[PDB]
Amino acid sequence: SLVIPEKFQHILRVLNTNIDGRRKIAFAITAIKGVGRRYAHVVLRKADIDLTKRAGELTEDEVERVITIMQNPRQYKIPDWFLNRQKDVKDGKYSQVLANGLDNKLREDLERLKKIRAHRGLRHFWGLRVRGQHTKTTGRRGRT
Amino acid sequence: GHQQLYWSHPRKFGQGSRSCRVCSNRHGLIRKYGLNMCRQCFRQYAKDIGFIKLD
Amino acid sequence: GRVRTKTVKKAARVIIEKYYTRLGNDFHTNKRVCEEIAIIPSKKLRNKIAGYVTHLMKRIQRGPVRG
Amino acid sequence: GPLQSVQVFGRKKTATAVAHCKRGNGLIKVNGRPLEMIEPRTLQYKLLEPVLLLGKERFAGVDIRVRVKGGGHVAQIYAIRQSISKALVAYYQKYVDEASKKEIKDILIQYDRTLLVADPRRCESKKFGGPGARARYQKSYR
Amino acid sequence: MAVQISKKRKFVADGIFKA
Amino acid sequence: RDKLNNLVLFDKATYDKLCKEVPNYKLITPAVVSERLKIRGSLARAALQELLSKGLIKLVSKHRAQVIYTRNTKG
Amino acid sequence: HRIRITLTSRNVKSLEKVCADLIRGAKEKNLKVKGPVRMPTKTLRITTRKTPCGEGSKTWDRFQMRIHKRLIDLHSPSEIVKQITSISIEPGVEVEVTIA
Amino acid sequence: RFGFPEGSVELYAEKVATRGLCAIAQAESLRYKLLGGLAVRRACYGVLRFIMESGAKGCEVVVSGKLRGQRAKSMKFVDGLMIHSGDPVNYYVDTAVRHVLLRQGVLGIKVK
Amino acid sequence: GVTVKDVNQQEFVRALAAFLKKSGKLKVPEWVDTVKLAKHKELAPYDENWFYTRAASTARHLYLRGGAGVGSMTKIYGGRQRNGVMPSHFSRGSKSVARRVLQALEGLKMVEKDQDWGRKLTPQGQRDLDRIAGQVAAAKK
Amino acid sequence: TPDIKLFGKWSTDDVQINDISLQDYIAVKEKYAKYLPHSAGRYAAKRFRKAQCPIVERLTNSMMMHGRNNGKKLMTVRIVKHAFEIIHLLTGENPLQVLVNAIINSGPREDSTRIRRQAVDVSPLRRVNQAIWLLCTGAREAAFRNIKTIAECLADELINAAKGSSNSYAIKKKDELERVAKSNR
RNA sequence: ACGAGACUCUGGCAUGCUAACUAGUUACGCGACCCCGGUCGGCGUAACUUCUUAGAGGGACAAGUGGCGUUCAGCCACCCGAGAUUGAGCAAUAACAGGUCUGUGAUGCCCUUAGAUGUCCGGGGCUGCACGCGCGCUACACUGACUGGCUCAGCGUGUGCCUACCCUACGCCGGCAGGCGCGGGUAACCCGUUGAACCCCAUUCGUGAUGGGGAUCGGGGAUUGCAAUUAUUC
Repeated sequence: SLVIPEKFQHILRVLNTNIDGRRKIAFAITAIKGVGRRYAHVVLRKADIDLTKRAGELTEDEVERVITIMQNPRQYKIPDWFLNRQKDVKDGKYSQVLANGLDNKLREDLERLKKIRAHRGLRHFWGLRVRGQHTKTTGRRGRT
Repeated sequence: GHQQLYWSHPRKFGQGSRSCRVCSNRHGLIRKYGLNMCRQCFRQYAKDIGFIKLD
Repeated sequence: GRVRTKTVKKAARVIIEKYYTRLGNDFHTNKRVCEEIAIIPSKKLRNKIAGYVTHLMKRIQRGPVRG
Repeated sequence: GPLQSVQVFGRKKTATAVAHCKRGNGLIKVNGRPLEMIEPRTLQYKLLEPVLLLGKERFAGVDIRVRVKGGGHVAQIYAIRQSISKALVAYYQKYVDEASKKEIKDILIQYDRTLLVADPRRCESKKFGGPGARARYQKSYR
Repeated sequence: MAVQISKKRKFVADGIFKA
Repeated sequence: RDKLNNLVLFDKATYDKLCKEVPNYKLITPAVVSERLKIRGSLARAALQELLSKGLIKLVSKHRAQVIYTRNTKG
Repeated sequence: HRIRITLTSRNVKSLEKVCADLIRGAKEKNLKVKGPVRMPTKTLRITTRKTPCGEGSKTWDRFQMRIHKRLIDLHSPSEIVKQITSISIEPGVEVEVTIA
Repeated sequence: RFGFPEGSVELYAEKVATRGLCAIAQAESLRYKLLGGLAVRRACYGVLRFIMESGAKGCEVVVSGKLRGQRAKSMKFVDGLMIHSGDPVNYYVDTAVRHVLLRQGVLGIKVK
Repeated sequence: GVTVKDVNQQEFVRALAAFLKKSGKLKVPEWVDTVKLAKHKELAPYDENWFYTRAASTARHLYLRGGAGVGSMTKIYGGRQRNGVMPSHFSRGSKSVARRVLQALEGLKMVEKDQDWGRKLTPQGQRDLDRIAGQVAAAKK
Repeated sequence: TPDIKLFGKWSTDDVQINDISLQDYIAVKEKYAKYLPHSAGRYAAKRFRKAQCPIVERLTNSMMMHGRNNGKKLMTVRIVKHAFEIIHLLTGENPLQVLVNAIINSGPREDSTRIRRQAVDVSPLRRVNQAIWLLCTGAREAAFRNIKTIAECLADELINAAKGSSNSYAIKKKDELERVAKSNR
């Protein structure tokens, strides 16, 4: 309540990363690669979670409802514009991609171009900027 | 073949689409108050238009 | 930085030698005389002259004037 | 009976703040909400300057509907800091003996001349060759 | 006028016509 | 340089070193507490109105930036 | 019968004249003539670089073309004013007479 | 050219009252005396004298181009009195700027 | 006797929010939980029921200035569009989220339209707004 | 009230300009006494119009600095509130007396200048301009990247300068500005 | 004598003038609502021109005074005063081998003139990138960032000979940028009473590169366009 209670978890692994449980519970999900603040305001909105009291007082049965809305956002009252993969080239599946997948789904979007040897693809292979930056002035300590 | 391929630019936007009324040059047209004047000619002949540096 | 010019000083000296009568010590008395004894297309040039006149009208009462 | 109407303005900057007077009670109001709750409340005492130094017997029978437009936030405060002061002072010219107006003017000359006389200051015209009026761009030597 | 040229445009049109 | 590690909520003894000894201080401010008792500064803003709802300390002038309280009265 | 004589001038000496001379003379004919209504200035600001090329320093022009508008209120049929107007016409002012 | 009706437009002409004062009415005088082909040292001092004949306050006649040789020359012919600055540059002095096309180059005629 | 304007304007929305927690009759639209309130804003509003706070604000933007259309209610709730590295400019609110308050306060008889378009807080509404001001303007004595 | 014009709640009297060197050049009392720092200004038109300005306004002017906080007197009139709120609740003294104490025991008595640079005495108005600028940078050097707010850092400059403690930035400058000058006089 | 100043235009003002349903303001009449009396940019006019607009003169000249200084020019500190150094244009003689022949149907003389260096039409380039300079924006936070809330601006522009492309209220569909109707406005009339931002108000975050920081990049979603990949812009 006011004092540091029992069952205090200093370190969790909510989807395979050492997470600090002292942060605001919406802002505690920033550590996981693929969810920052915006997706983490809304995952802990869909469930009846007051987020003023910190993650020194939260349950290990609380995270049963959490990850189902994180892994399957679509079924649990989360819109389409609010997802990161929309009208997907690969599967045609709508989802918000998590830490294990985010390192994969971009990497598969490279061999989408790398295999076909695309102008957009070759600039990733070399270490240039691809979305129409100017390289005459930029990349001083970035490139060798 | 030549005649259709003689005026084949969509001539309704761009500084090249419009032209000067004095000089027919495609840079520095005063498109405020529809002067539509190459700024070099505006400077010379604004005295007899009414534009005068009172301040 | 208010030093009188030659169209103010000389213009004042031409008045005082001709018109010692019409002028006096006070500015507002001989501000309005400059409407009659000078044809000036400038409100600013008038006050510059008529102001310096009074400064010389205080110098015919303490000694002579140069010009 | 005979009327005692007075319309007086006050200026700090581009704020044009006019007060309207009559006979009435101890109430001073500025676009509806009176002097007490005109935010910002950091500058609370600035509109109490033509009241606390004088009192509610100077405003015994003066009802001041102030209309304000133009200017800023502090520029509007210092407009009505001044306007309601001159609205009071101009009211004592024509509806009492002259020495009533003279005594209460000297309370607001000795305090701060801003309360009656407006500042001539305006935003200076920006010049070409810099980002402000009296400022130039960083020119490249070497 | 049917096109109804403006009074900003008038003295500009008056201006260029002369010039 | 010297990184400091603070705590989220109270220890049992630290509230007995707060609730007894912070009313023996004069500046009861959330910047005083998180330098002295060394907690996450957000906490000390919330703890002081519970003590007003308890009825120890005096709200002089609350602000967004700084909230200023003082210890018990004389009478 | 509100005649609304629009007086827009580039010059002040003619805007003063055309407005005044259609009242100063229209006092002798004894018709209920009003004073000239004012409209604010429109300073047509075209700020051009003095240089034809892009070299030298950046000395800018500030070409100021102020334009003003007046109109005079009346209780008059059309022909009464027309007798006064076209006599002594000067180049400055654009006299657009409104009937309604 | 400008899309006007018929009956409205009617074009008259006079002599300019003391026609020696208007600058572009005496830039024409130095245009068709140098295009006629008299030396600049005579066709100017006649027209400079012509305004001291016409009782002018002063002159500033600047004739600038390829006067003998390939390097540019500019002869300035000034006497009387000429003001340059202030607001009275508007309603006293008169601007004329004209280009004569000789076989060698173009000489700028500044009748002021 | 008073209007709303003789009271502190800040805590006055907490008076009309104290009418909308009383109410629960508002027929709110179907997008509240995850939505963004304007194109400049970066988060969701920090309130659980922010729709009850702006409905408590929009009505006291109608009595202060009458004839508030939807494109004026885009304007009233605008801040800095902090564009990271580029200079920040002015943003409007959002065309629909403020509309869905002006379409919401038509059922609960508070707003009304006239000629020249736009909402206006109805003569019934001024009577509904003055006496929650007295509820708040009592406790400061 | 025309009896005595209290600075919001703060004492106009029981304020002693104790330094007879700076006797004329700190305005606090009876004519220049105001409810707030914030005035119309016009202390930057002529040379010696600056000394007539109240020190509570001069302190407010000397905080709104470092570009981001220039043109924010609305913000730092409020700092001088919260700064004054602290001082009678820590020291237990008149904060406007503590401000006069903060300027008297901060303003450096001499300064070295180049004609190895040569030491000469300062103007008293120099010490007003210096001390008001000195402790504000001490309330900035303290408050930057720090847990403590402005007004406590502001108070820890005014109170430490009121006492002669050597606990502040401004006191170690007055110590060393007079020490630099002590060597090359 | 020219340049400087004077000059013209502006900044500040005059409860004196001049005027006005495109600017208002007060009054009453009436309604919204208040507990005898107010608040409302909602209706109409009855007066006036304070605010607002721009006409006209007027006003400040180192004039009053205390010193300064050969007591000459003038400077200074006051004094009462909306203003006691508000600004900007305009700009002398004499020139420079300063810059544009790619602004000109300003142009000499040359180089091209069907193998075009003319011209027209596609596609690309103009952005390319180990790098070294310059001008700037946004930042390194606790005076901040964030989320609600509160509240005031001033320059201004806007339906086009060629010419098509305007400003946008208000109402419907949609979280978004945006898509669709009825009107105004060639404009002190319509957008607009420009509910501008900052700070102010209250929440929240806590000395950690964090909620500082917003670069780089992926997938969508529309607009502009005849078309945008070498992401237009959102």
